[PDB]
Amino acid sequence: FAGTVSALASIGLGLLGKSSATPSVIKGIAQQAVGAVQANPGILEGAVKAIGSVGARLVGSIKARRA
Amino acid sequence: FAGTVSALASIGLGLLGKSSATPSVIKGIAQQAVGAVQAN
Amino acid sequence: FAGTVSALASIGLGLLGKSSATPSVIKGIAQQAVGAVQA
Amino acid sequence: FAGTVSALASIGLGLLGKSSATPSVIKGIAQQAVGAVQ
Amino acid sequence: QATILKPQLLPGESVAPSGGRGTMDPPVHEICAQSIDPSEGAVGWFYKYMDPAGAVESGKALGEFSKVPDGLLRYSVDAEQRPIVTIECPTVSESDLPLDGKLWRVSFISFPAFRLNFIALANINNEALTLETRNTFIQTLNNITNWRDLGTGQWAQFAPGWYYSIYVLPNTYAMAEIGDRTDSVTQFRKVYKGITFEFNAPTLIDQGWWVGAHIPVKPQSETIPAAERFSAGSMTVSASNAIFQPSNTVARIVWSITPLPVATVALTTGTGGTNNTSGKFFSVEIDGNVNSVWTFTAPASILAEGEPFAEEGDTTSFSMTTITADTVVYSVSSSLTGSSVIVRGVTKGSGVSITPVTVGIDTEAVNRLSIEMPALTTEEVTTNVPKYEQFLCKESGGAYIVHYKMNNPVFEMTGEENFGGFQFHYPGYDPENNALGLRGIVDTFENNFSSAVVHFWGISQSATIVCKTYDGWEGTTNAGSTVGQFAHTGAEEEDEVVQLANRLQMELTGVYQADDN
Amino acid sequence: EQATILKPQLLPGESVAPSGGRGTMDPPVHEICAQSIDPSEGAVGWFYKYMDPAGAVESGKALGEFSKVPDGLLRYSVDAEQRPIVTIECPTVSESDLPLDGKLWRVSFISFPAFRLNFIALANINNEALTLETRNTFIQTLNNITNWRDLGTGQWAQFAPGWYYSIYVLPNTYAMAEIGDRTDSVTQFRKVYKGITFEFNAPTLIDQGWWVGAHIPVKPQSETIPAAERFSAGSMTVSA
Amino acid sequence: YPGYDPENNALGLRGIVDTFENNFSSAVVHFWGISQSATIVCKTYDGWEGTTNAGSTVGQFAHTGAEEEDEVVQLANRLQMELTGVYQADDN
Amino acid sequence: QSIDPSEGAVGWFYKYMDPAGAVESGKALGEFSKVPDGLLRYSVDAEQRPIVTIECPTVSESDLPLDGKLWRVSFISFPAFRLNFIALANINNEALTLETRNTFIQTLNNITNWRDLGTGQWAQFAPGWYYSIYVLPNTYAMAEIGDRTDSVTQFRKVYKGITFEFNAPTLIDQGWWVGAHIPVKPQSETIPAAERFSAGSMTVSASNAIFQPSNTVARIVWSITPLPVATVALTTGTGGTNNTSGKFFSVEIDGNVNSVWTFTAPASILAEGEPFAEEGDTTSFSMTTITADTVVYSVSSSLTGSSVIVRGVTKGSGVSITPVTVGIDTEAVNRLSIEMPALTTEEVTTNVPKYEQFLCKESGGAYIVHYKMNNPVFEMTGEENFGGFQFHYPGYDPENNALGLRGIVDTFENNFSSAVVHFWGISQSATIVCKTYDGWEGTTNAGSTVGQFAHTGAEEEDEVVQLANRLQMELTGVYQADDN
Amino acid sequence: QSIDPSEGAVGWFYKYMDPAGAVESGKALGEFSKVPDGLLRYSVDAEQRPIVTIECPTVSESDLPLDGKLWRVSFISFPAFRLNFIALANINNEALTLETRNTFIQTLNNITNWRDLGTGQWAQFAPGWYYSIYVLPNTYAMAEIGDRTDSVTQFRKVYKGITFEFNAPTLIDQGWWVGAHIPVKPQSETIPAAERFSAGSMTVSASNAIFQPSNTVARIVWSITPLPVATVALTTGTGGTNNTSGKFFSVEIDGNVNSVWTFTAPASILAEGEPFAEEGDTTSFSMTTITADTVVYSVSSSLTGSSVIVRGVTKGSGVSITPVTVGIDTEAVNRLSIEMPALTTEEVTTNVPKYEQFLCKESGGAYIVHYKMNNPVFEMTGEENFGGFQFHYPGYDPENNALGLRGIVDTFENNFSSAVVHFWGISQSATIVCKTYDGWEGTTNAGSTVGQFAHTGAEEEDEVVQLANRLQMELTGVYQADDN
RNA sequence: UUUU
Ligand SMILES: [Ca+2]
Repeated sequence: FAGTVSALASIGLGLLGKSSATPSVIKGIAQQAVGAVQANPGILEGAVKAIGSVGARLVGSIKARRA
Repeated sequence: FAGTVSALASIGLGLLGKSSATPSVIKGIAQQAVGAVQAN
Repeated sequence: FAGTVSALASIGLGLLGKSSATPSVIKGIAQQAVGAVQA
Repeated sequence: FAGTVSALASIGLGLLGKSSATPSVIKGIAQQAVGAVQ
Repeated sequence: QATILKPQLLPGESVAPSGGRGTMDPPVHEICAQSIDPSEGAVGWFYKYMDPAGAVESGKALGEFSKVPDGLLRYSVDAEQRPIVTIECPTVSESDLPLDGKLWRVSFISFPAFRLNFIALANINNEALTLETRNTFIQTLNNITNWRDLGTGQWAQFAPGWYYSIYVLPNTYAMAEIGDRTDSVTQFRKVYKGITFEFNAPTLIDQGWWVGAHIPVKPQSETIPAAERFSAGSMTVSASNAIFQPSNTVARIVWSITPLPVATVALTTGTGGTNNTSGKFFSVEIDGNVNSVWTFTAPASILAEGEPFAEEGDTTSFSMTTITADTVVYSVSSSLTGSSVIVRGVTKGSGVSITPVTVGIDTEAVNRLSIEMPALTTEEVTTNVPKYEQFLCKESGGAYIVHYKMNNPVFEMTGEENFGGFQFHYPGYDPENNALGLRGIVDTFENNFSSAVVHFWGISQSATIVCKTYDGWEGTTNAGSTVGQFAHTGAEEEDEVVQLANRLQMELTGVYQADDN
Repeated sequence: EQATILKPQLLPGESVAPSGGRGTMDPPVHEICAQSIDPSEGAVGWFYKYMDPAGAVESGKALGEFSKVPDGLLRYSVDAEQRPIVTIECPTVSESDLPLDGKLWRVSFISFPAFRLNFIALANINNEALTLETRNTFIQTLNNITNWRDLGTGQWAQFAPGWYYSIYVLPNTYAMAEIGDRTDSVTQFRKVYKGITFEFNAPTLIDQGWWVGAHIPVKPQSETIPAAERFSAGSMTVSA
Repeated sequence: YPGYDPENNALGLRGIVDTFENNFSSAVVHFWGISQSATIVCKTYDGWEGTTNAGSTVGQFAHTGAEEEDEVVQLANRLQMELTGVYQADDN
Repeated sequence: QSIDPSEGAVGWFYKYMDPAGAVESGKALGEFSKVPDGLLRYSVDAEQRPIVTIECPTVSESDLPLDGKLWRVSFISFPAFRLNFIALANINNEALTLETRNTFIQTLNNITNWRDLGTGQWAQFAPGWYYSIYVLPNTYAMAEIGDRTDSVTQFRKVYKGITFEFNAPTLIDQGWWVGAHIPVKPQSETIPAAERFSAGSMTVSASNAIFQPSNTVARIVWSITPLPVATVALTTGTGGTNNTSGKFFSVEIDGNVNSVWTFTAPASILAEGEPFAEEGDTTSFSMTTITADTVVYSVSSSLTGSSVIVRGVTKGSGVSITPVTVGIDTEAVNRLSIEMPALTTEEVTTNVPKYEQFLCKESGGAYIVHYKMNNPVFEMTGEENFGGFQFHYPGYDPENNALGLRGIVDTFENNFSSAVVHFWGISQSATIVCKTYDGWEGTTNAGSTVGQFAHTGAEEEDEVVQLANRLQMELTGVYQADDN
Repeated sequence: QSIDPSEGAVGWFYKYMDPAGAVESGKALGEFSKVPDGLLRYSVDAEQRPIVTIECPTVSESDLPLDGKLWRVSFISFPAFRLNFIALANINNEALTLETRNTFIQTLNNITNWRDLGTGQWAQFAPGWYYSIYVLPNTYAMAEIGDRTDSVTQFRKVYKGITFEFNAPTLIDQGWWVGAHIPVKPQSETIPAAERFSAGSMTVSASNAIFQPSNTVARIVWSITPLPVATVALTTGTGGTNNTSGKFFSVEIDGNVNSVWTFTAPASILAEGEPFAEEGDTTSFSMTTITADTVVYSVSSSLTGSSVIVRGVTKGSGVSITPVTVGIDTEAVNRLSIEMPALTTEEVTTNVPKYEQFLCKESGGAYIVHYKMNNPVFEMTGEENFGGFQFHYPGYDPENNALGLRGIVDTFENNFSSAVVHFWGISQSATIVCKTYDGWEGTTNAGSTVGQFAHTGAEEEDEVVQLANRLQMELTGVYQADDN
């Protein structure tokens, strides 16, 4: 995910946004941002695909448009 | 008591004394001390 | 006293947690940990 | 005083910011930053 | 959100009609939040320091991101060099089949160094590195003489199935180390450094996997003495093989000499095939057959094996008696009558043959930097590092690496202190094989940042690696600095963030996939 | 009013791989919304600089990347100010004593919008009228300078009796070597503005002195020094 | 120069080397009656922008060009011309 | 927010604070050896607690003679990677005079294959003086590229706690001591790497061999820096040859004057502008005169034309250096110019106000807690300052320094204060037990064993660390042993 | 009650800010030389306030002439332990040719016994240029090896800040300046330690003598790198000698070509690969020639068959060096490669943005205030980086650098801006009073006097410091004197 | 016609 990193860090910074930056809180916020603790759908992963099927699929489809 | 530079301290040190002590806040005072401002 | 230092810290660390972490608070704590009992 | 130029530079610039910026309109400004119509 | 503007005159300052300063701290467009207000530079930096390559194409980059937001420097210049190199197999391994299922190994060492980007060495054959294999490698990077004449990113054989190249950073490297025109800045910090090792492979044979891991390294200034009348030196003859021509016939030794001045080596007696440096010290790139003989006028007096060999006006002639398909014997000859010839046994693609020379030349003292070569082992890294990641090149379209303030908890200002001739030590490695004089890489090493390596393994000759690097350095310019004209106020301290970053980083593995780029 | 624009790193419709695309991001444009326009500080800043390159800075009008002429001409560009400050002094005849009620000098400056070079000094100790000969002797000189960098130190240089000149360069640009071994410069360039304040460093009272200034354009029409091989003709000068 | 023999000119590539802003006005500022003991501090401000290529030790400091503000530029132009380029060293 | 810190960060706390008591008070929680500065992405934290039994140089371990005699013994603790600390003792409770002092120093810097004293065992160095070194097992174990080799890219002592328990029969449970911390940074004085030849020095210390006719015999340890370890064996006479594990050339021998030791030169040698041996000569070293006080020696070789060599060395104090040149090659390896922490009970008071001192009877010894004194943060101490430190000190004349890679070679914590503890009125019938809770945290680069233990650097526990060095600050790094 | 820093912090804050107004404004209170970072168990803080009236080189501090002539004077303050700053000068109003500056530097890189220069006395390195070294007394006062021999382990500049008052009569205030802080850091290029023969070199800087025959009589500063100091004295000719105090050989002397001074070798010396003279042999020095820009010097050795020396030296230019080789032993000492803070008005103004120039008349002088400019936090320079200040700069080639322990011998305060103040077109007849309020915090290892007022480190007061640090990165550090 |  292009910049999954900054995106990750982005969220954490986000929280820091409101959260009075107490090294104590920051900790939590950090821990959180990674997804280690206190997380909700504020999470995401591998959206891309292994060519195996990416390839295989478009091979399956070319003519199988009957449906 | 000629120090300008010095005044530019006690001014911010002045604030700091009753300032929330946030280092973020510190930035605030530290710029105020220089006598900075929010333009427009 | 079974590691006076140790306890002497427990006290300082004890106060700490069960109290805001004001970078300035701390001092008074570290200072209370031994000498000046902070108010 | 120091920045005498940047003075008009402001009057000028500033004025522009409000006026209907136009070569003509403009010139007039650059002229007001100093001159008087007699 | 809002903009800030500091005055030229500090509350009360009473300047004349032309006094004051000449600068005007570019305005503060710090963004706002319920608890903090980092400036776009502070912010951009955060992301850049975190996900350099991404945060940019991520759109999250901005402001003075190449400056560190710890309001330390009163003034500082800064920037980012995004050199993109395409590493690819060295041997044009000729195959007859329609499918030369060949594979090669390759690894990169990243050094948060001022002028240096990273190092890289591959093995045409996917064979791993041997101790002595490794060693030669090492001792080579220490013996590299006029190293600057290598930044071209050009490949270089040091071992049999092994080559290696070094990549500078376009500009900082573009800042010379001579007393005449260009000299570095008073100091700096690696504000953040990342590299993506794009797995450019034919989506046909995308085989391969790679392991990345950050390793911190601090240099040790094991300094060279400042000589006067005479100076100690080392004559180097690293025998090698003609990438194309018959081993048992032709050799390709590199012949340099530690403190002796660069002097044009023209092949006179032999067949031909030379390529001399331009560096300050004398070195040569030459391939040829036995009978062949190169020549040059010795810039200064030269001793050896006790007895004097040459004098300023003398003419040294280097040749090779024997050329086994793997060993090489050579001869060095002085005009100066009464001198005797020098001969020595080497082994192309192997260690160098040293020749404790002495050069009648005043010798500026300069430190050599004893730096532990980071785990280069196929599987050492895998061990001494838990925060290492690794996937197949196929999956992770390459490797993403993000360095970080590793050594110091805070951002010191690596300055001239640790600057000098990189000389890598390692376990099992013998230094006796280390060349004398000021040779090897030469650069100011950001002692704060995390050094780091990444080895690729089991890929295809066809697969090449596009290394998109994003180096962010910031430092203070002094004089003659061709950059001082870019320095402004140093980033403001917004530790609020900074810390967070530090946590993330720590909390994180400086390695990721070129798909998370 | 304030505003901050952000040019996406991509183009509308571009599908971009992670790894690749554009490597550089665009520094955010900050505009000062006005009832008629909304330039970016890199404009105003410039504007002002271009207009009063010193008082604009002393004043507090030098905003952003002001060293960039706002005329959407370049896609990418390098901007930078240079504020060298040399204190051109009277030259030296000798510790030949000096009475206040006595000696003084004439010194002139010629400033050219030359990339590296800053300005050319010239002064006459005993205070002289530029005689024709004096002039030529001068010009001929500037011209016949061999390793012009040799005096880039901004050091005085005699030529005519009692006549000295000197060259001051843009310390950072001069710093960028030409045709050197592996050294060279930029592609194009263009002064974005340039002013000079010859502060009158004079005793409060011996404030004696008068100066004149004027802008006069000058364009370099080039003449060539032909290349050659076996031997390249030239000449050896020797001034006294 | 008006009244100068190009005979005194040196042959080869000598003289001050450099690129000339084929755009800006050059100036001259003569001073007379300056007590030997008096000197002149020449505080300059040379701004400039170019396009780096290779080996440039500046390419890093490079990035996006300035946007077109002729809306403003114009003023500046017709403004300069409006006045001299010469002022008092107490108006900077 | 409660200011909740990892239970392991707490461990570190007390450990740092009270490295000994923390263990005893069970307050030793989690991987307390990692510094909670949230710095390292990963790291290995270790803590060795090596215990040393310090006996009075002459006194037995077996039988305890209740002499009612005393002895001054001091220890210098350095935040060195493997080096635990150094200890020196006077069998007469005597004061450390200059020469004695300087000799002491002198020795430490000319300790050739320092690894030869890895064994806690003493080593006379002056008329009534002995000294020895205490390595940190596990680290000292880290053989510097041998057969078994692992390595660390950098480290930083997470704390050091030594407690010199006053092990003395209550009978003559007497004497006192003074402890104090003195921070010292080292400077890298370099030992130029050379090729065909390498300059060096042939040292030869001399001093009576406990249990041998004072005037007759003499135990001496002569070495030759660049000269590769040579196996010396007595050639002719009264026995007494202890060789070195070392990489260079050094050997400790003792015997009649006429006694002779000899070994083959593993490389060409030069002395006094002259040649001495070929990489195959049979070098012969013996003594000319032996005085309970002085001693004359002389070495020669099978080198045809090889002149002889002769110099004197007043027994017990200093070495007879011999400017030498060896036929082998040197490495860049540099020494570490290190200020020597106030060795006199005098200065310690006159210099360290946050020093303490109690009687060994009440204060069951002395317990010191080292702390980051150098810089306000836990910077990483890597390669940058590693090398054979040679201590310098006022009075000490560099002249006396060897020339090769000598001294205790190791890394120095660019942060932690070094500390020294002087015991004075101790009774020979007493032994100082040394509990040493010292724990560092570093990073691995190459190795086969340590790696598997590296995890993540302790999270940034800013709040704790904060107060941590806050306390250590306002606190004497010295303490009553019994307070551990 | 947000925070309550103790006076020692405030007083500090204000000082590390306006070290003049601090005091002046009575704002400096408490033990302010200690940085309230709370990093030390104990520490000795101190503030040296030297007030040196840097008068023009060729001027009478007495009957100053209301000349109306000029002179350049650049000050390059370095955050060094016992080194305030260097003063560059130029009676003739002339720019700094590469020749010139290159000559300058080399002079400072080859200053035999820099101590001999502590007087800050003026020294002519170039026809119209002089330099001199002003020191922070009290520290310098503590004799290096000393008599009571006080030795400081590590220290750290707590606040430099010095004002360069523009002492000038309204008659002649013609003056203008510009300061700017440029950080600098020393790279320990080590001088090796050798045994019987250690190499070195013989320097000879020639120049004319004040009020002396600019072609009939010339003064040189002959010295020898590792050579033990020895006393010289004219033997035959026009008098004129000034011996050294240092431990190495150097001397200043005036005289004609007929004049000959001599001294006795303190030890063997080889020259041009030839035994020039041994212990005894009495060496002589004279001038085959003497002009206004050149001088042929020649040293005659008492040794038999000892070929003598002959050398051409353009007085006012560099130092003509003759490699040497003395039979003395040498301790390896550290030379410190150090960039030289932009020496040119422009060089400074274009590369440094936070500079600040002024007309002396309006700005009653100059007031620079350094600050921890490297380490974001106050680390602790110690042994860490101490040695022989040997500088380089763009242009300068070390081809003319001394092989011996030369230059300014001190410890550079690792983290802290070193600044530069250039005063251009100052009235001959005017001087620069330089009151520096420099302060440092250090630790004592051995001494008899300093370790008395050694107390506890400052109480860790972040916010305070925090702010202090903000204001710094924030400011110029260069202000109108009227602001101290 | 739509999955990825
Ligand atoms: Ca450091």
